[PDB]
Amino acid sequence: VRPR
Amino acid sequence: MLAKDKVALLIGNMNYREHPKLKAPLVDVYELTNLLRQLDFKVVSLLDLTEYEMRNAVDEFLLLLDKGVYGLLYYAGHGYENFGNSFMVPVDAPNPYRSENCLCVQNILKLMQEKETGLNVFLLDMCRKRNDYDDTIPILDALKVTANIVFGYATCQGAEAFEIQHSGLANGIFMKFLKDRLLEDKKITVLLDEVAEDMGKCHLTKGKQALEIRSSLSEKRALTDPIQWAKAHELPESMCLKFDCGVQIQLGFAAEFSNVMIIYTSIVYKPPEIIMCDAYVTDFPLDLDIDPKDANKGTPEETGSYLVSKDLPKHCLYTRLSSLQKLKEHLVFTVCLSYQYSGLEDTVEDKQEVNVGKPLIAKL
Repeated sequence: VRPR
Repeated sequence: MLAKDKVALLIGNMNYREHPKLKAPLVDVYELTNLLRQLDFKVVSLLDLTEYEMRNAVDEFLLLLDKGVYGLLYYAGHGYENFGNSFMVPVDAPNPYRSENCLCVQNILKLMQEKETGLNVFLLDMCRKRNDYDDTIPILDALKVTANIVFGYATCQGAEAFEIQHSGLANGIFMKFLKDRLLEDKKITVLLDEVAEDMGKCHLTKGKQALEIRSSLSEKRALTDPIQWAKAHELPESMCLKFDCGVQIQLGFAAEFSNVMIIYTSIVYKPPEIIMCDAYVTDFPLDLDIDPKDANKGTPEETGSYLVSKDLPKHCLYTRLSSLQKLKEHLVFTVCLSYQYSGLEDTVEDKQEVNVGKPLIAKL
């Protein structure tokens, strides 16, 4: 749910 | 297959100044570090590096590499990919940013090949979307055919790599699956192929993140192969400070990353004639930017440390010193002591400077  | 030595640089960027902050790189780096140490790698693990610090660290890594040596780079944090070149983005990158603010993985690879490494492994835990602001078109020299290069990308070109929002100490998706395969005694390509299939079962990321493997490794080399930091991981020794009034204070030091150290203090002796005494640390070098509201906590957890109460002595006060690579001079701080004598009314205050030099990566 959180991109890099 | 044999290694002459096995060396790894792991970098995890989280505290971005101008970009969305990340959380899991901390745990991902910590856990990969320990797994690699089980496989007999010399590991340098570093968190929250600026562009200048990332290049310094790669330079140090490259020094450790020589003919036949296995070298492995793991990077967890923001990244992008333009025109076949992958870039790692440092925590001080401007917004927008471009290739000049970042490290190009292909440059690192080229430098490693010149050391005649026996194996080059890149595990890139980062997004691989294009950077529209970066219109540099720098063609690098064609790499030599050394048939010993393996890339494991957390995601595919033009896709994102993920970690789980609000998930405490959970790994990013790549490490979540890599962690359960890394110790297998199998050619590194086969190992990664297995991780790819494990990830293909992760419901959360299907259609958005899949491992990509690229390899020209033509020998059956593995991270487990037999081998047939030195000045980079020096920790100050525990010390027992005796104050004038007789109180003695134990000061201990623990490494959490190559650039993060935990100090903890406890009263080891309080003379009978003293009724109460507290000891705390203060006046750390300004470079380390320690906030005193974050120091001298009753638990390692309260300092933002990955370390928990069971990996460190109990009943101390703990202080987290991150960013040790910024330490220009000597790590000098003050151990303060407050105490009171039986029968007296005045709170007495003594202090003592302590100098432990340049610990861990600060050593340069």
